[PDB]
Amino acid sequence: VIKPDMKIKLRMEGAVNGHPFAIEGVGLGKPFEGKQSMDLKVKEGGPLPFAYDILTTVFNRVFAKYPENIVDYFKQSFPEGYSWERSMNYEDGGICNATNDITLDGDCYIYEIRFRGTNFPANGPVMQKRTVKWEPSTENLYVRDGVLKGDVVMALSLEGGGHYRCDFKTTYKAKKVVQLPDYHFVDHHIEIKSHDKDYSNVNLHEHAEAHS
Amino acid sequence: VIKPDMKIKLRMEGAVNGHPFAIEGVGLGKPFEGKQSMDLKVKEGGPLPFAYDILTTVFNRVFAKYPENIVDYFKQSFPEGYSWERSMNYEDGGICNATNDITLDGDCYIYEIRFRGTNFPANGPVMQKRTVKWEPSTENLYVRDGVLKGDVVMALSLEGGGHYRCDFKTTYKAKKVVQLPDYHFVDHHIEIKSHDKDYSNVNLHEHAEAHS
Repeated sequence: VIKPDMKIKLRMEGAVNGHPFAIEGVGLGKPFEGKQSMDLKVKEGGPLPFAYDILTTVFNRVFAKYPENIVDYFKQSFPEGYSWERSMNYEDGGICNATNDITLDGDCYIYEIRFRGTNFPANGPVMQKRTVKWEPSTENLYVRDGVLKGDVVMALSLEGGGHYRCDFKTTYKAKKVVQLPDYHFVDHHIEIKSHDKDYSNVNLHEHAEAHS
Repeated sequence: VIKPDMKIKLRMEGAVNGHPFAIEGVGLGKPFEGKQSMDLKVKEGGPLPFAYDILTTVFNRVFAKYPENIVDYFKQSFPEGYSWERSMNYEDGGICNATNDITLDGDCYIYEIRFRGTNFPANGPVMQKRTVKWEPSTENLYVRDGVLKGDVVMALSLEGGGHYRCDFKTTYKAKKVVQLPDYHFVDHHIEIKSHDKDYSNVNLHEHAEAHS
């Protein structure tokens, strides 16, 4: 079912520290090349009063270059698809949780996303848009209880150097039964290439490769 | 000061779940190639009644292949050296803590190591030597408060497949003032190549490369 050039459509609904918001987005990528890009416009809750960066990792590992010798959990799950659930555990106590349900409408991936975050201090980097980018990461994927877990060490670089540590725990549930892979890694680079003054419109990229 | 072929000597003193023990070791490696190996004999507390694997990551990132474009925190710190301190946070509640003070006696690294672990359940993988190996990892190193932090997602593979998650947090303190590097990664493979029946004698390897 997977095609070399696939499309993306997505709505996210959420709220951070009590501020509700909604974001929709459109994009494209190459599942076999692990690269993807998308435009995202804030449709409600604009202007967002928190660092947009906390959102970007939520905006589909079908977009990761898997090699011949490693089992592709995600590409196997289609056309029915898969969901995932992720805790995001920033070191200043702030906590984000998010789910995405992913279905395939022909040649276009549809993401359904609920997002919610809280307990971010008012002086903190998230509440004062002092975050710059996500450093690159290496996700560690392993099987548990017949689903696939992905934990990863994440860091936001901040204004003035320095870094803001966040701990990711993801669980991926294929809707149908697919073949399960051994412990492996997925390299990530995630970038906001372009964006308008208050992040209403945002151009987001992520490049990703699997290995062992 | 660093030489292409350097030697290693080490004593570890510790105790896990109340069982005291002592281990000494001798070895060699190539600091610029990131590879190293050592023989380790249990000198006290034999036979150990817990998975030896919890120890191996404690048995010197001077042994990591750093490239030209990345600042080598560790190789800079010599001949005076550096210490490090690490929490090790196994998901079944068991907790290991360890420090190593590293000095250079001519052409031979000397490790001074205190080790201590507790709260491992009796039915658990550590207490029933059901651990097999450490999966490979990618350490994420970043500067904080003028020292160097290294956090990494770690997993033990178990008997019957499955994996046993542990969270590493390390702090590295150069004894003298050295130049500090940007956020980067260090790939690790760590293996027990050979060992006798009850791990009194153990041949330990680790291969490691830095990048960005």
